[PDB]
This record gives sequence, C-alpha cells and structure tokens, in this order.
Amino acid sequence: IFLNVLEAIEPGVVCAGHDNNQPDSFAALLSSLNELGERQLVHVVKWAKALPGFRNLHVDDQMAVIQYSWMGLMVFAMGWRSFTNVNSRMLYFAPDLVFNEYRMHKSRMYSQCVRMRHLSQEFGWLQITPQEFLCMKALLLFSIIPVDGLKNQKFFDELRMNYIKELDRIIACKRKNPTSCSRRFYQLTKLLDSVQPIARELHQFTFDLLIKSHMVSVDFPEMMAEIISVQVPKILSGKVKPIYFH
Ligand SMILES: C[C@]12CCC(=O)C[C@H]1CC[C@@H]1[C@@H]2CC[C@]2(C)[C@@H](O)CC[C@@H]12
Repeated sequence: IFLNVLEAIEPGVVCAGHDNNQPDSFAALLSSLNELGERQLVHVVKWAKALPGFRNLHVDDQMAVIQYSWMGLMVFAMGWRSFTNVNSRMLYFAPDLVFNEYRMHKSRMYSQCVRMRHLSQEFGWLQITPQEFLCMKALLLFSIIPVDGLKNQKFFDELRMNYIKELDRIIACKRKNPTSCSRRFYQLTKLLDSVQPIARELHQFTFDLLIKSHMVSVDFPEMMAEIISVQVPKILSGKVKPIYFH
C-alpha cells in the first residue's frame, strides 16, 4: 500500500521553458533553472500534500518542511532523470534543459554540477531501484528541520520514523539479502546524506545569485525569490539544519 501511493503520486515531466535557439549565457541558463524551480515547486507542493500520513503534521510544519527541503528533493529527482535517461552523462534538468560540460561551465556552477552528476552516477554505481528511489525521495522531505524543532515536533518524528521503516522495508526482501541488508541500508543512508552538502552549496549559490540578480540580469520568479530570501537564510545561518544519518 505505501508503495502504490508513492508510485501513484509521483510527478510527471516538467519543462523549464528554455529557448534552445538562443546562445547559452549565464543569465539565460539561470533564469531558466529558476523558472523550472518555480514550476517544479508547484508539483512538489502537491506531491508532498498527497504523501501518506503527511496531514498529521501541523499546517505550518507542512509548509515549513516543503520550504526547507525543496532543493534536496529536486536535486535528487533530477539525478534520477539524468540516470534513467542520459545514463548520467549530462544533467537532465528538464527535457528542454539538459546541461553538457559546456553548459555546466557557462552557468558558473561547474563543481556543483559535478557533484550532482556524481549523485546521478551513484544511482548507477549502486543500482538503485525505482522503489528505493521513491522511498528515499519521500524521506528527503523529512530531512531538514529547525534546531529548536517545529510546532508539532512529535508528529514529524513519528512521520519521519515511519518513512525510515518503509525504506528498510523495501530493501528487506529481494532488494537485499545475505549480508546485503545491513550493507544496503548503510549505503542508501550514506547516499541520502550526500544530497545535503550538495543542497547547501546550491542554497548559498542561489542566495548570492538573488542578492545580485539585478546586476547579472538573472531573475527569480515570485515564489523562488520569496523562499530564497525568507527560508534559505534560516538554513544558511544555522537555524534549520539537515538531519544526517551518519
Ligand atoms: C532546484 C533546481 C530546479 C529543478 C531541478 O531539476 C534542479 C535544480 C538544481 C539547481 C537549482 C534549480 C532551481 C534554480 C537554482 C536554485 C539557481 O538559482 C541556482 C541552482 C538552481
């Protein structure tokens, strides 16, 4: 039942709306990634809200959790698309925004792109299952909270704990075995922790970009600028931190 829902609520394809006839320029490429961010967020909000047990969380916590976790959530799914599609050779941000080494450079994001490409690579190196992925992605929504807890921190802990048990559940079967089960869970929880440093590098990047957006001609859509100037700082100043397994 858990998996039927995750499989059922999983978002479809989201295009960034990039003009691929115009030259790659920092401004263009980043305005596109931002718009894509605005579009994908609309879908993350719907998905999250349709997550089993999600409604147990307090209304403000529901929103807060989405607002702190979107970067890692989008980065993780983006790595999956790059994987199932381009076998991790390039970053499949959208069907109309697939970065090559040249785009990775002309974006002043080469490094972060290397790390995300590296993540996508892990889905391969580890042979991640579509279902392990659905579960791992679900748990990333419950992977970053304020240091002083949320309004109803007891519902989040319940919720989060349950998602950890489903992850172990979907490996403890044919998706693990012999001496795998223990090793399999150590590597998946290790792969999950890996998305966090990558998310933080992008948080600082996007934040700096937003402060000087008017000068590099890159513009951030409504929700992006608001969430980047209201929520992301709380993360960057240490008020909200990721939950690490290791
Ligand atoms: C979440 C997004 C948008 C959705 C996606 O597939 C990947 C991804 C990772 C890079 C983010 C991007 C949104 C726009 C950001 C935050 C830029 O300002 C700098 C890094 C970009």
